[PDB]
Amino acid sequence: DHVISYYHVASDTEKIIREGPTGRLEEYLGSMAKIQKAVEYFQDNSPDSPELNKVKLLFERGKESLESEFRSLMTRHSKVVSPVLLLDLISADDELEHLPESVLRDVVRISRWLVEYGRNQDFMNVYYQIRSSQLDRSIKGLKEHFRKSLDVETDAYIHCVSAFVKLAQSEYRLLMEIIPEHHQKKTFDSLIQDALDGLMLEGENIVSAARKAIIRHDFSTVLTVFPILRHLKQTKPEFDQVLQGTAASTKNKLPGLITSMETIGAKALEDFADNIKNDPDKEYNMPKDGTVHELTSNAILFLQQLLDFQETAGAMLASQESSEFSKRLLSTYICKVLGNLQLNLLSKSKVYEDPALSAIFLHNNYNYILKSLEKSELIQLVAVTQKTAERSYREHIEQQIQTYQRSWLKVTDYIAEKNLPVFQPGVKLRDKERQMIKERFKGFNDGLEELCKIQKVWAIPDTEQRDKIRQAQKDIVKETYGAFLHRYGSVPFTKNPEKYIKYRVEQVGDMIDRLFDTS
Repeated sequence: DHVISYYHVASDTEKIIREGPTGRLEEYLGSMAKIQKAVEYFQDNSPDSPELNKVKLLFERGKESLESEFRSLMTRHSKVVSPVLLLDLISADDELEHLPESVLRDVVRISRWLVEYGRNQDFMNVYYQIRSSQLDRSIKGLKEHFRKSLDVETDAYIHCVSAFVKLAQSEYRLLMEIIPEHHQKKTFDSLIQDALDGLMLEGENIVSAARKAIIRHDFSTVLTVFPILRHLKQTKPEFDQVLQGTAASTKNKLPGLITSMETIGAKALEDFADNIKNDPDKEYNMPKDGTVHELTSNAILFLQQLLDFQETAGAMLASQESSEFSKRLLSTYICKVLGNLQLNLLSKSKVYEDPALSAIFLHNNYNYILKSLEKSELIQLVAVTQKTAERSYREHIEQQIQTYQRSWLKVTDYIAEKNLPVFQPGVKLRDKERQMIKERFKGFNDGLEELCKIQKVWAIPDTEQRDKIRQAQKDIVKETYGAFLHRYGSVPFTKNPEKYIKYRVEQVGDMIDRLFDTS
């Protein structure tokens, strides 16, 4: 005769139902079941009656309390993951208690209950909103950690990207326990939106920073795009995995950033190729002493850095158009910068009025370059498309030296065979013979002094080359002058020897050795 017990359900359960389920979910659901038993009794035995409405409302109140309890439990227990813990999770690279085991049991229970007795799935939205907030916070917290402990920002961005992958993986597991099958993908997609957007936004700010650095012609704050781009491409496979099942507009976000990064990268290499090509070839930025030019050193360094990220650089250029393909493209690009550099130096060398200085300038810069493609693996990158490149630089260097040597012809022409009498008489120097000898000593002496005055400034940084050039010139000038001095210095041609014979063969060689050495 337990049919009378239904008419007491409402009074007996009002209290507990009103007090809420906190800390006693099972007990609460037992009362909810008692109430639902009354609802079924009255609906199937006394519809549209007062008792029926009263229990139906208590049930509705109970349902609302359970919804609130779901939120409150998630709010109170969803925590941000610590910076140190994130770094360890990454350092490890694994498959993490988000909620006390008791809280998890409850939220799962409430979720399953709301699923079959609830009118809507709004608690699911409440779920992805709380988890989303902590996910985003965990990632930004990791960033603030690095900035707390340049190469820093780049490092922090890299770990934040991998952190997002780990935590998104983490969330998916937890979501699977609480969210019903059919709503899992959607709810998860919504959950990761903010942390993901925050990751994409940060990536775009880095792209934007690069762009501005490029405009300021700063190409260092641009190489930091290479490590990042490389990481994004490396991580993409894990990204696609955790994002499978989400919207197309979600799976496309990472790729979007990658294209943005590759684009600002190509733009960086291209704008640099062109800067080198268009660098001012006017007097103002031309070393008065014809030594290595800043443009050469800058070009060389910048190319050294690319070695650190060949595949990244190669794939980058490639993507604006296979491993061998990007390799050749990279080589091509490198040769282009060099060709640009060499073509620019030529135009620059035309600034000097003295062709021998132009030659020295070209010698110093081609040498520097040819000795830089041997200090790094660059020559092996250039060789890919420029077989004989190394040989070519050597030949150009040699030719420039020969052009330099032309500056001495004005001096040596005075005492060369072609400027001397065919016969070497000795019967008695007649007035003409003597004037001829005078004329030649004076021409040689004036020329030697003139040249040494002008060329002492000139520089040849590579001491090894400076010595070979000096040597070569001494052998040449010493020999001719010696012969000349022996044959005509001995004979009596004037009552003023010191006036015409001013230098001993050795002394000439000393004047030569003092060349190309600022003091």
